[PDB]
Amino acid sequence: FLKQLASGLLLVTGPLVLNRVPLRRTHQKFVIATSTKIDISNVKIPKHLTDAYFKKKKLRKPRHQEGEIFDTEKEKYEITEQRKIDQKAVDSQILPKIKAIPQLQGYLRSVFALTNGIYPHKLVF
Amino acid sequence: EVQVLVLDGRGHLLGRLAAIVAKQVLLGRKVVVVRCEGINISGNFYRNKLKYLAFLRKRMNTNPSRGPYHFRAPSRIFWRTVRGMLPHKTKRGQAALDRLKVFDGIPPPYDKKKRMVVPAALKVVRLKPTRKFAYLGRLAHEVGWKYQAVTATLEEKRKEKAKIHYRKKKQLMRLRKQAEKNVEKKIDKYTEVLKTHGLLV
Amino acid sequence: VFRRFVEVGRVAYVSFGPHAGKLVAIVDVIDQNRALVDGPCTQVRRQAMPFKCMQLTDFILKFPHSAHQKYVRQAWQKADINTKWAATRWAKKIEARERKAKMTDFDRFKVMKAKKMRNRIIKNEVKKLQKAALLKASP
Amino acid sequence: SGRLWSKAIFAGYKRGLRNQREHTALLKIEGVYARDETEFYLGKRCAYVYKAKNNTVTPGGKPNKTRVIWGKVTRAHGNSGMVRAKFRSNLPAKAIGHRIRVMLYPSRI
Amino acid sequence: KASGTLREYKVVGRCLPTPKCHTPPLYRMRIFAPNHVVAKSRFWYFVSQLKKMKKSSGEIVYCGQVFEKSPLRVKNFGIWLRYDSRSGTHNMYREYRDLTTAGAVTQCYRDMGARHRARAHSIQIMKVEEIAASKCRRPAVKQFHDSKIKFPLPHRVLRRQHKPRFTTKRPNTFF
RNA sequence: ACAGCCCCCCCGGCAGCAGCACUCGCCGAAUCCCGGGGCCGAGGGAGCGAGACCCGUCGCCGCGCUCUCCCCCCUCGGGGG
RNA sequence: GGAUGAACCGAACGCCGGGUUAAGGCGCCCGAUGCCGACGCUCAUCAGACCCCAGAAAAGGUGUUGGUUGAUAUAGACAGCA
RNA sequence: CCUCGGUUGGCCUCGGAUAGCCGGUCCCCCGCCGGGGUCCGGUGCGGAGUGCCCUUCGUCCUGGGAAACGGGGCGCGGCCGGAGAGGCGGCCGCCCCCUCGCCCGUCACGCACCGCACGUUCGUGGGGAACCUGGCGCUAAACCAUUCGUAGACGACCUGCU
Ligand SMILES: [Mg+2]
Ligand SMILES: [Mg+2]
Ligand SMILES: [Mg+2]
Ligand SMILES: [Mg+2]
Ligand SMILES: [Mg+2]
Ligand SMILES: [Mg+2]
Ligand SMILES: [Mg+2]
Repeated sequence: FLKQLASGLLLVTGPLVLNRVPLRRTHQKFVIATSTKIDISNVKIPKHLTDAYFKKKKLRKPRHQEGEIFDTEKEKYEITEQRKIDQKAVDSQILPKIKAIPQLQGYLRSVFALTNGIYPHKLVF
Repeated sequence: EVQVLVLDGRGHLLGRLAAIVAKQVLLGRKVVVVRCEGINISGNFYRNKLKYLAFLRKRMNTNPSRGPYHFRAPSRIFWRTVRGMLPHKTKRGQAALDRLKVFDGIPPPYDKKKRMVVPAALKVVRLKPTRKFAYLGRLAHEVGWKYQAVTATLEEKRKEKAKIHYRKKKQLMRLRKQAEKNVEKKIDKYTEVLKTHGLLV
Repeated sequence: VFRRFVEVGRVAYVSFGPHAGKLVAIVDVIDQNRALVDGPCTQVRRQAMPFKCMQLTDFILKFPHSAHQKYVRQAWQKADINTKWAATRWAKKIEARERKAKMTDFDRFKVMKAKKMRNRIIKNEVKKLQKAALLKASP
Repeated sequence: SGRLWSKAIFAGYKRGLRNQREHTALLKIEGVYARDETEFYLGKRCAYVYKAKNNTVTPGGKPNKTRVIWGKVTRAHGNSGMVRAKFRSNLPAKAIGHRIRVMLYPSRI
Repeated sequence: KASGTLREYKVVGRCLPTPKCHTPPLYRMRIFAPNHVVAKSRFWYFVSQLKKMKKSSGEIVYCGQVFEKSPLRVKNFGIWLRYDSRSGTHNMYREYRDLTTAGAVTQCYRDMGARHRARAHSIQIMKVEEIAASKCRRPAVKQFHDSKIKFPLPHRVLRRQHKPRFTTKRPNTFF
C-alpha cells in the first residue's frame, strides 16, 4: 500500500517483478490489512498518479450507431509508456526496502489461501 | 465436513452418540459408526434387556409381518435409534438417514483409517463410575443376534494386525527421533524459527 | 496413586474464569467445592474459588492456614514460584500455545518454509537410516 | 490458487416450531461454534453456488452452468455459532445441508 | 420470594406517630433478600407477625445493606429457621461454612430446597450466628476443621465436551 | 517458643478507593466521546424576495470569517493559531 | 405455547420489512444452553419427568438424606464372647 | 453431442485404562522379533487431532546451503501382503530422462486487460446414444408354441423333443 487517493481508493503496487501487480487502484473494503509493514516513508510517489490517471478509457461509440461491422477493435488494452515509466520509477525505490528484510519477497510472491484447518476469524493478520 | 466422519462406537452411550450422529447427518455430513457392539447403555443390563423385550412384545396383532421390525444386530439397533431421532418420513430425513453407515466390528474399508471419538457421548465422562451399564453387543446377543462369536474372532484378528502396524509405526518414530538427533547442526536454523513461533516446544 | 493434593500452600493454575492463566496458592478449604485462594505475586487478591477451575501444580508453600497476605507473599517470593513455574514444561507449553496463536501471516509463511526444509532434511536422514539398517544378513 | 472463502452449511430457515420464515436463512460456518466468534463474519457476503441445465452469462468469462444466489450475514443466531443470512432471493429448500460460501469481501480487518 | 445471591439488609421501622404515643418505638431486623424492595416487604411481613403493625400504619426509617465485616475469613454459620413442610411446621438448626453471612443464608435456602423441597416462601430464617469450630454439631462441617487438611481431586470429569466435539484421543480423568 | 490466628488498643500513618491485582453495590443535570453490523429513503413548487427567470444550495436551530489592527508557526499567494 | 384438543396460559388479527418480547422453551425430531452454569437429592427386575391433564390411598421400609427430643459413656458406654 | 450435478488439500489403522496412563532402555523366556522384571523419562496428554503432513505464481541469468547411495515415468516384466464388504497396498529387475525441482540469494521477464461477482479443485467426474481409429477375442440363451402331470381355478410349477 502506498497512499489513499482523492476518491478513497487505495493505490497499491505489489511490485510487478514480484507478483505481476502494477501501480493499480483497489478498494479498502475488499482488502485485508496484514500486520507486516515496510517503511515507505521518504520515497517519492509521483504527483500525476491520481484518480484521473488511473481512470479507465473507452473508445466506443462515436460515428457509429447500428452495428453491422464488428467494432471489437482496440479491445486489446495497451500498457502506456508513461505507465511503464511510472512503474519502474516506483519499483526502483520500493524494491530495496523489500529486500531489506528476509524473505519478504518470497512472501509477496506467494498468494493467500484458506487451508482446511485454518479459519479466518482465528487468524491474526 | 466434506469427508466421512468415522466414529468408534466403543465406550459411547447410545442416545448421546445417536443424537450427535443425527445432527451431523442432518447437516449434510457422511457419518460411519463402527464397532456398534461396543456401545454402552446406562442402567443395569437386566433393565436394558427388559426394555428391549418390551420392544419385542410390541408387534402388530393382526399381521406381525407388517408390524414393527425388531432388528437384532447392534449396528441395526443404533441405526434405529438414529432413525428415531431423525425425521425419517420426509425426503430430508431419508437423505440424512442414507448419509449414515453402521457396522458391527470394523470392516476392511475402515479398519485402516483413524476413528474419531465423541467426548460428549463417552461413558467415562458422561456416567458416574458407581453406576451400572449394559453392553449393546451382549444385549443384542441375548435378544437374538447370531454373530457375536464370529465378530469377536474377526475383531481379534484385526487387533493382531493393528498391533503389528503399531509396532512398525513405533519403530519408524524411534528412527525419526534418532534422525533428528543425528542431523541437528543443519536443522537448528529452522528449529529456532519453529520454537520462536510456538511450534515444536 | 495420587501425587497432587489439595492442601494449604499448594500452588494451583487457573484454567478458566476471571483469573484464567494465573498461579494461586491455596490458603484454606471451604465445603468440598471452594478454596480460600491468594495470588500475592501473580495479582490475584484473596477470594473464594471453585476447585473445578483449578489445576494443581507440583509446588507447595509452607505457611499456616488462613495466614495473611504478608506471610503468603514471603512464602511465594522465597523459593520463587514465578521463575520455577516459567522453567517448568507446563508453562512453556502454555507460552508456545500463546505465541502460536499470536502468529501473523508473514510468520506463518516463514514457518511454512522452515518446516518444509526441516522436514525434507529429516526425511532424507530417515531414508538413509532405513537403508543402513536394511543391510542385515546373518543366519 | 486457494479457497478464499469460508465453508458454511445451509442449516435451515428462521423458524418457530410450526412457523417458517423463509426470507432469512440459518448458516453454520465451519469452525465457529460460539456466539462470540461470530463477530468476524457479520456483514460478510455469502453465496449459494449451484449448477443448472441451461448456460447463463458469467461475469468476466464464458457462459457456463454455474448460478449464484447472493446474500450476506446479518446477525448471530443462538449461542453456538449459528448466523442469520439474508439472500436476494429466498434460498431453495433443496439447498438445506449444502454448501454456502462466506466470501470475506466486506473486510473490516 | 424468589432468590439469587441474597444480601443482608438492616431494616429499621416504626409506627406512625399518633395522639397516643408521640415517639413510637423503633424496631430493627436483619432481612436476607435479593434486593431492598423485597427486604422492606419481608420486614413488614415479620413485624406484622410479631407486633401489631402494618405497612400503612407505620413507616420504614432505614433500609441499608449490611456488608460482611470479614469476607476474607472462612467461618462457620449456624442458622436457626422454621419452615412449613407438606404436613406441618418444623424448627431446624443447620450449619454451613462460608465467607459471608448472606452467602451462608443463600446456601441454606438452596439446601432446604434440595433436601426438603422447601420453597423460599415457606422458610423463616429466625437466627444466623457465626459459631466457633468447637461448637459445631454437623459432621459435614466439622470434617473441615483440620489444620492439615489434604485430599486429591480423584475423578476429574471433562467439562469441555464440545470443544472439540470430535477428536481422536479419549479423555484422561487422572491428573 | 525455631509458625501463625482472633479482639481491644494510647493511637495510627501512607497509597489506593465500589481498584487498570475482575472480592462484594446502587447510579448519572452526579455523563460524555468513538466505532461496527442490520433494515429503511416515505415525501417532492419550502422563494414576502429580485418585482424572481440555470435546478428556490430555502425556514427553524448551532456555528465560522470579513466590512479593526497587530503579531506567531509552516508552505509560497496558501494553510494553521 | 399446552405433542394432540371449542373453553387452559400468552395475546386478540388490514398487507409487509426490521427490532424486541409474552406464555412456553433451548440433547435430536425441532428454532434456541455446543454455558468448561451453581448447590444438593435420587437407582427403580412396573424409576421420574411441568396448570387445566389425562391415573392413585391408608399403611409400611435397618434404602439413603436432613431434622427434633431424650438417653448411655474412661466412675469405661454400644455390639459381640463368658 | 445429450443429460445429472455435488465438491473446492490429505491423515495409510495400537489395544485400551480412567482411584491412572504413554515412551525409551538392560537381564529372563520364545521365535534375529515379541512377552515379563528392572531402570530412566513425559503426564493438564508436545512421540500433543487445541495435532501432523503437503503446500500452486511460472520461468531466465545466477551464487551459497540440502542432497548427489537422488526424483520422475497413465514405461515394461516379476514378486509379496490383504477375504469381514479382500476392488487396495507394498517390494524387486530392465529401460528412458534430467541434475532441474527443497531453503536462502542475484537477475529480469510474462496481457500490467486500466478497483469489482460464478475465480481456485476433485476431474481425464457420473450416466446415455453415436462417428472415426487400431489390436486382441466370442458365436448364446430366454420366452411362446408343443409335450409331461410329481403340478394345477387361470397363471405359475415338474418334465420330454435325431
Ligand atoms: Mg469507578
Ligand atoms: Mg422519495
Ligand atoms: Mg397453538
Ligand atoms: Mg399434553
Ligand atoms: Mg416481525
Ligand atoms: Mg418443545
Ligand atoms: Mg437446534
